[PDB]
Amino acid sequence: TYMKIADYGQLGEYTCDAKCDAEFGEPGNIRHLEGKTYDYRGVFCFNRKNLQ
Amino acid sequence: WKTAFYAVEKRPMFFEQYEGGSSAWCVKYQFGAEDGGFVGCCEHGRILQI
Repeated sequence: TYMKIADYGQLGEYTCDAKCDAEFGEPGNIRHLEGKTYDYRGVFCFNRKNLQ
Repeated sequence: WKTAFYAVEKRPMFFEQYEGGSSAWCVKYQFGAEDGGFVGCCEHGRILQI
């Protein structure tokens, strides 16, 4: 699994220079998603004399 | 006066930044002091009137 951070939010706002506080901003998502892995296999035979 | 009226002092004036209510753009200061007074024996004084 791995992280996928979606989009940083909009944090700052350029407020007026009088208020003693900020103003809330939008959040960001991270989307911890996963993914699997496959396998590959097969066989093959032989005689023993017919290979010597 | 040194024995007719007593003055009581407990904690002198003090100033301190009031952390809480103060943000990164506005400070809130808080000051205070604690004292009192009473009369001693009031047969030591006198008052003049009209």
